Amino acid sequence: MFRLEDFNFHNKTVFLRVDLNSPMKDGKIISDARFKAVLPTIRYLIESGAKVVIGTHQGKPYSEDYTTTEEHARVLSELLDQHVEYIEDIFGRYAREKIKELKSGEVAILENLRFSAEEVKNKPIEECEKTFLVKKLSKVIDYVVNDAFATAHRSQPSLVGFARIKPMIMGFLMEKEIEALMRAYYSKDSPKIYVLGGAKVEDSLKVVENVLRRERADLVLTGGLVANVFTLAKGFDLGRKNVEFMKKKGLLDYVKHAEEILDEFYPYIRTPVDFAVDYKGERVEIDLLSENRGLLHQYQIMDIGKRTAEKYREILMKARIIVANGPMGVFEREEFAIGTVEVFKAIADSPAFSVLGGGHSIASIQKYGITGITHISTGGGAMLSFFAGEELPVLRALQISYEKF
Amino acid sequence: MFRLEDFNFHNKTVFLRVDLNSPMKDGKIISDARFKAVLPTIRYLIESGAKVVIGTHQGKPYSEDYTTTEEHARVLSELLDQHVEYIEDIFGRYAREKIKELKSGEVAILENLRFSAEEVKNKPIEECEKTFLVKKLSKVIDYVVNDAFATAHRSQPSLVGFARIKPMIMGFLMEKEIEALMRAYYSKDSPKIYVLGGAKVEDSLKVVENVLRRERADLVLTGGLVANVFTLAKGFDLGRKNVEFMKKKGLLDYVKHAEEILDEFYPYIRTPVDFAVDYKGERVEIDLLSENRGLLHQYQIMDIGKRTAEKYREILMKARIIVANGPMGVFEREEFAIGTVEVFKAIADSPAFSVLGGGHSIASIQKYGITGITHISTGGGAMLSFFAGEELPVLRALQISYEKF
Ligand SMILES: [Cl-]
Ligand SMILES: [Cl-]
Repeated sequence: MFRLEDFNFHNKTVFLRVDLNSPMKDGKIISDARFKAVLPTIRYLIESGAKVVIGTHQGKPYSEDYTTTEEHARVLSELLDQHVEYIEDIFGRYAREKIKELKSGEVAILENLRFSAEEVKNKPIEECEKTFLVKKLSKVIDYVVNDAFATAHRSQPSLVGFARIKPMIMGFLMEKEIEALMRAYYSKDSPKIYVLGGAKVEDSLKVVENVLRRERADLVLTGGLVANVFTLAKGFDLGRKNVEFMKKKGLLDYVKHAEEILDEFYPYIRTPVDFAVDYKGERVEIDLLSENRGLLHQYQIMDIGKRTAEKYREILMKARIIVANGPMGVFEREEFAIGTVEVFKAIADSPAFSVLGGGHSIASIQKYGITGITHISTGGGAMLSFFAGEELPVLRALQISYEKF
Repeated sequence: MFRLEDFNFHNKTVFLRVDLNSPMKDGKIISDARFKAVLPTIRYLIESGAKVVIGTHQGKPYSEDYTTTEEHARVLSELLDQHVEYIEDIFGRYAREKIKELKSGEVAILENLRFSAEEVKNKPIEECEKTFLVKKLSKVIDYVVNDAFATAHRSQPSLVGFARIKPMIMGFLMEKEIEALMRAYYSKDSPKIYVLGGAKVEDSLKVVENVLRRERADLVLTGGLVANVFTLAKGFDLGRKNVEFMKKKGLLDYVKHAEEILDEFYPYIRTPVDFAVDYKGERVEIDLLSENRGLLHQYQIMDIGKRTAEKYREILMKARIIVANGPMGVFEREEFAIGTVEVFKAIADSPAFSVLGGGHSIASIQKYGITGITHISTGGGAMLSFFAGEELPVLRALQISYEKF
């Protein structure tokens, strides 16, 4: 796989595909983490004298966080202290001309790539390379630098389509994401502890089964909805309020799979011994075995309890390898972030080689200044696909582009 | 619903949404029938001194007939004799500026609307009006003239999204289409004869069931795959190559539905009494009352027979209302077009109020010059939807727009 050092970018037009798809509120970006994660690659191309054309998606059609890339352009302008021109087009006449007018060291960003109908579809490289998006942009670019690890599990045209048409190179972020995850995945050491939270139940279950069956994990700790589903699968009654919540998310269509995984690896999976509910706005912790458990029928679980975090810490502090994804509870709400903060701090204090991902789901981490984690991935869905043992389309394309040029 | 005369388009900017989605061969237009169908509307707008911005889709993403609208610009230029400019954008910066620069009486065409990720989705008007396509285009246009009858059954942003934002008006084609079809459908006169051919079995069966159950048709004649399905459902076998061909496109999944319809309206459904088959490229007509009927277990049917045509026209001549859709056989093949050519002429001669539709499926009719048919619709799926008694999103949007402005 090509690396940034293998090419001379002076006066070369570079299509830099990154993932600046950021969490938003009222259409405003609420976390610039993904922007900071790509500054090194961007700075390298600028200093290298390349003409940088940035491309990113934001949300998906009809979604609340589906916006133009105008704000991304300003955010980028500020972090780089260099004007980043917002080109309101993707691959049409205007975009091509604006791209041609770029001088060495200058940077611009195209419109939300997902404004394009071809871009939103996941298709084989053979189909992506024939898209109008790829064919028309290919006429004005020399190389493609892909730093979009967070979208590495998608097979969309801007991501894999240029592979056989232009040399597609890994950015610095992509290279460090792959190196860290591969390192954790293939460790020969142990304990290898996995911590799965968040609401991506189906995908988290694919991870659980893969790492346990292939022995990449010695133990799996659970939080968030992942924990709720496994806890129900064990036989505990989480209450109507909570059962309906899971049901309303189709998450019950996975309780089945959860039970089957429990039947096969019961002793290698840990679930909360206590939870926190939203009792009239206040944080109230109940014990799964205590009587107050009745509270679960009317009040919703929002976080794991003090004793679970405590137990998880003990285990994590003795791990050699830690792979974590997603929050332990409703991380965005201060009163229900404790569980996540404690588990993440345990990961950070642990001497283990640690990797923590979650994408937008763990964006709130930027408020707790947690240090010590070896690698905080920009990936959420992408990370889950990787630890599930699924080939990432972007990585395959990178390999195909390398073997070709 | 508004009409072109309810407004003064002098120096007004009008977004003329038409359906110029044309049949193609290797990316080039092989039929301009849909272009001619909208000329009357374009001429009028020009004469009114309006700033005409044409919008059309072509194919769908990743399809073989998905192309830019640049050739459409040429074709349109010739037919109008007035050079139409191809604007390579939809609603972006370049698009808005090009539109602004239009003089009264000038015509331009935007890029294939389905290059837009928002445009390809069928969504409620409430969501369509909040799209970037509608929001951004609404700032540079005064009126929307919708002549896209062929796309009337779709609820995509360009078609229904402007409804509440700008007065949407029926062009001359949309109006002519709605009335002609509304006439036949509600006609209290008789005999009302329907002729259903083509390969859209599911959609055709919905029409049969609706018009017979709602007594809008006194008799139904069948051709193409629709005839096979019904004939086969009557218990008359059609060989192995054919039967397998049925399974090929899963047409045998509708035989059951065809049977239910037969068990309820058997006397009102006419199937062919003789077909024609292909043999290395040789038309061979067979009769159900005749002897030799074998190749069927290794070869495929491609048209009805002479006897069926005679009978069909015999009936068609006694009709007061005729609604036909699709070909009788493989219309694109010179040899296997006889059945179709014959039936269409019968419809033309009949003194009944006739309506023929099919869209791309009957494009070959441009090589036989058949006059007499009262109304040759540009619609195919749109026509079938209408006669199935389904509500057309574009008509409902045209009304909503009316009872607003
Ligand atoms: Cl996605
Ligand atoms: Cl369609």
